[PDB]
Amino acid sequence: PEPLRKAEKLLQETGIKESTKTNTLKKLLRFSVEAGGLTEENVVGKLQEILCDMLPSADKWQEPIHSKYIVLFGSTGAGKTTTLAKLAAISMLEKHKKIAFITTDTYRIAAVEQLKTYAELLQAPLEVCYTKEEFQQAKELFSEYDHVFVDTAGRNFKDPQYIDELKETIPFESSIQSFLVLSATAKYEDMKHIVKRFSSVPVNQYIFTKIDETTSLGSVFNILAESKIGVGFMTNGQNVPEDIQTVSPLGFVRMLCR
Amino acid sequence: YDQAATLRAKMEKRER
Ligand SMILES: Nc1nc2c(ncn2[C@@H]2O[C@H](COP(=O)(O)OP(=O)(O)O)[C@@H](O)[C@H]2O)c(=O)[nH]1
Ligand SMILES: [Mg+2]
Repeated sequence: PEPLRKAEKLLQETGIKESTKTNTLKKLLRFSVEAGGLTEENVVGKLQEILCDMLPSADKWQEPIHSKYIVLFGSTGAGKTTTLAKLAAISMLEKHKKIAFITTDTYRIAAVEQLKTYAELLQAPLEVCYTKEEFQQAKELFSEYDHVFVDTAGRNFKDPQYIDELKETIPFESSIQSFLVLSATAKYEDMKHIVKRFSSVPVNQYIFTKIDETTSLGSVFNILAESKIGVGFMTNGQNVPEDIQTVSPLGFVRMLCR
Repeated sequence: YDQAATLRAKMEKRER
């Protein structure tokens, strides 16, 4: 095989899983044998289209912030708080909205200070909530606001009591967009499990963090391929509020291929 | 020097 040896090479460098890698060459080979001739130049194009077709449709990516309540939950240290700040900063400064915070992360030390200092900078109010009732109450106070950004404590969501804890603290009944936050630095086999545990909770979008920190995006692709939802944001550094961005399925696949 | 440096600068400017 000629350029297909090259396509085989690309797929190698992305961290995609073997099954997938293979099945992509199948589709690739199939198409090209039975339909015209592909150059060493034009392979990549076709390759990317094929991969992209395995990801959720674009209308399921880059969902904008509309709902009143914006919740991020996810793994420990993944960057939830930092990302919440960025998101909020955008809502106030760029989009000129009345914003407020709730935090639920009573567990980790200084997590409240952390969000507090952001809320102070942004001159927005902040409620700590230990219970759904307190949360429901907080809702009353913030009824005049446009957006309430809600932070939560990172847990080992492999163990499902924390899924329970979470569900028993957040009212998903509400006008609410919920983002599952995972680190681009995480192992696929790990994320796979997390996403299973989150099955019983209404996640709207993924957020992938620290894409500036990992060598390959294959792991993230692998997750997205087995998912019915797309990615709302990706983060690429520690700086607030600059280091956030959005992507389309194609835009994502381009990143995948270096 | 602070991961929030930029944001801080933006808020200072708003104030102005
Ligand atoms: N390189 C990099 N670091 C990040 C990113 N997002 C967050 N961090 C850092 O990860 C560390 C912990 O983040 P934090 O928001 O406290 O995680 P949380 O427990 O999920 O809320 C902090 O140093 C953040 O500045 C990112 O996109 N890239
Ligand atoms: Mg946090």
